[PDB]
Amino acid sequence: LMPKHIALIMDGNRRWAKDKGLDVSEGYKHLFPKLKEICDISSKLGIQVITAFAFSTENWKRAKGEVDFLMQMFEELYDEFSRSGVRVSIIGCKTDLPMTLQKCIALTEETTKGNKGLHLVIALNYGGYYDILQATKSIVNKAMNGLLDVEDINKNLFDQELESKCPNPDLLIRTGGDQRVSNFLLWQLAYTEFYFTKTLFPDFGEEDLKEAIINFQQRHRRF
Amino acid sequence: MLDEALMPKHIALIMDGNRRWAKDKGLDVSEGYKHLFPKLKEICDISSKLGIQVITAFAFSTENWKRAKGEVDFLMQMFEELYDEFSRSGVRVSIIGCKTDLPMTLQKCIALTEETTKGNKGLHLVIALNYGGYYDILQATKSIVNKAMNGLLDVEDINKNLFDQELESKCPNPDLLIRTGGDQRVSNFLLWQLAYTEFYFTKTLFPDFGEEDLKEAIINFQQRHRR
Ligand SMILES: CC(C)=CCSP(=O)(O)OP(=O)(O)O
Repeated sequence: LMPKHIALIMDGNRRWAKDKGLDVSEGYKHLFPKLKEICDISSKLGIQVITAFAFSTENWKRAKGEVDFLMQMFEELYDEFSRSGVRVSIIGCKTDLPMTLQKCIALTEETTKGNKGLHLVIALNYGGYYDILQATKSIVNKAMNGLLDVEDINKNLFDQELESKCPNPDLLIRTGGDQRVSNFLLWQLAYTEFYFTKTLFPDFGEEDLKEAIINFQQRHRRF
Repeated sequence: MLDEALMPKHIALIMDGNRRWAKDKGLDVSEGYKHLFPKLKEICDISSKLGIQVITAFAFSTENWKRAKGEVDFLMQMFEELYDEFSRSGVRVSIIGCKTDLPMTLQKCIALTEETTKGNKGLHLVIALNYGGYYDILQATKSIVNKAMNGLLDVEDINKNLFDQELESKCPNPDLLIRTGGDQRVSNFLLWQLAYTEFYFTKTLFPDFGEEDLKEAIINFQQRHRR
């Protein structure tokens, strides 16, 4: 009874650093090494997909110094994952990102595209509204060019047009104590089981992941 | 603790645990389902007193058709009690969901309940009845496609604000979602509308859900308020 697709809201990094008396940048430096560790663990448990929320469409509203740091820091994707054995995809609006980050992201996707193990989907400049809106625009355009009728518009069509693809998350884990999805995968989370923990992302370990999975299994047996 | 000055404007409710409550008392499932609207009305009365403006209650999902035909027929017949429960209550009632696939008598009862309570100035109860999140997004999308092909809007008018206006469940979106019964999912309830909603899950079965449990959800919500 292992979940095939886990979604992760990787919250608590800033709080982790501030509570420790560290610069906020120190919390953020743990983001990808921690995600990489979670991928290795999950891969060995048989988990096939992880979709991880790294930067929302709202996070542009953060302090420019933190946003610039993050945007620079995200360029380390390639070193972290290029030779890790994980298949990496990024979802979200890539064209807002600095061109060098766009290049770095394309490079990571390209070099890992033939990896056969765990598929890691990183949501970067992503929001559920915006996923649904781009899909809708795509459906309207196809209707406007005679490629589809109004009767063709169904769940399956949306599933094809959305950025985060089937199969949908079985389990969502959010670190950092808040019980919200914060405009992550709205359509895709319709039947996903939620697990919320006060544990901050940089403290989230193997034992924390196993507790979440155990909790999912019990809930799956019940429901 | 309960801050009168920070009530959520909008609570969404997933009213689960009615069937399991019946089996725990030895009773037939029908006995569980018959506490649904009386409990919902009680929740409305408590909420009105606290100053809550809107409740959206998940009564029947688009996937609940797949249940035992006995249970489905019983519910549809029972949903007719909506008029007796609410017509004289001071609550303003609206239904969302695909109304045309319900039995005809239920459709006229819904229309009558909406018409007789539309003048009420208090709490607005939105009953989600044959509703789903997929459904709401798809019907909005079909409506936007219709307008597009008739020259009434351009692809670049398609944005969050437009979508808010085409969906059946409207702004303001739920501040807080309470789900009774112990499952920790949203089960295709108000998907778009739950993007920032605080979730509260309890093992308490819906028929046992009371004023203390509700105030507990709200205090929790008040403790997590930010932005
Ligand atoms: C991007 C991640 C991991 C979480 C969202 S932080 P939040 O709950 O404050 O929501 P926002 O993205 O800041 O609007």
